[PDB]
Amino acid sequence: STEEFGKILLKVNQDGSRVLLRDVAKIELGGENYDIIAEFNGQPASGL
Amino acid sequence: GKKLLEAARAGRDDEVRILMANGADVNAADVVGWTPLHLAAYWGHLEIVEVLLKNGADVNAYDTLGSTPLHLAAHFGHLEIVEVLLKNGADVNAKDDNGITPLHLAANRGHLEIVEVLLKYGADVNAQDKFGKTAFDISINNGNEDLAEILQ
Amino acid sequence: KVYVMSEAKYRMLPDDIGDWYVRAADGQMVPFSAFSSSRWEYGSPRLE
Repeated sequence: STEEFGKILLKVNQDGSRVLLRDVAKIELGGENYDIIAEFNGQPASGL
Repeated sequence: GKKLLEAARAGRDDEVRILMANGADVNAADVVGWTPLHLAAYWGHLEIVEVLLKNGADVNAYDTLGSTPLHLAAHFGHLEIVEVLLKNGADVNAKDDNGITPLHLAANRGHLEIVEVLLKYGADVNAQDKFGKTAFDISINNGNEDLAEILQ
Repeated sequence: KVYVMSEAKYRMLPDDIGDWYVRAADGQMVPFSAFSSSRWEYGSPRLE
């Protein structure tokens, strides 16, 4: 899950502060790639 | 006892009564120290948890890593079993060998209602595990804000 | 083949886990018990 990825611990600061992955990135499900977008009669679609 | 452990896990209510009426040890323990209560708690068998308790099952039995049935119930989100266990005197602040409490486990999986019940029976919010973490610490790290405010 | 593995008597009991040590960057030997926690749970021995 994105929640689990977001709390990935990148480092602890000298003052004991924590830097989590979500503190340097946006975490979301999203396409392996974003190059291909299809429409069926002008409406958002996928297909095979 | 072995039949009981098995019946407890399979959620076979009637079977549990039968071996009970034939007097099998309520506190029988398998190789990892799980009692029939541990088993019913883990798998979510509410009615079997109740039959076992009224037959004098140790509500505070612990396995070979110090974990009680209340740990299991809280961790796996079995709100009713949690309440039944608590109403029957389950130690709400019970720690396993890791210093982990039922509140730690409920918090960590975000079982808000369960968290509230545990607090209702006087869970120690400041209780730390072996790494010095509280339930609050856990809610923050998980970025659970709903849970986080309930813990303040 | 050459195989490395614990001798049987040190990988038989749950308590054996904390008898294994890792060496930290600063040369210190650290037992598994200092950076881990454990619990019993159920799982499948054969996923179809």
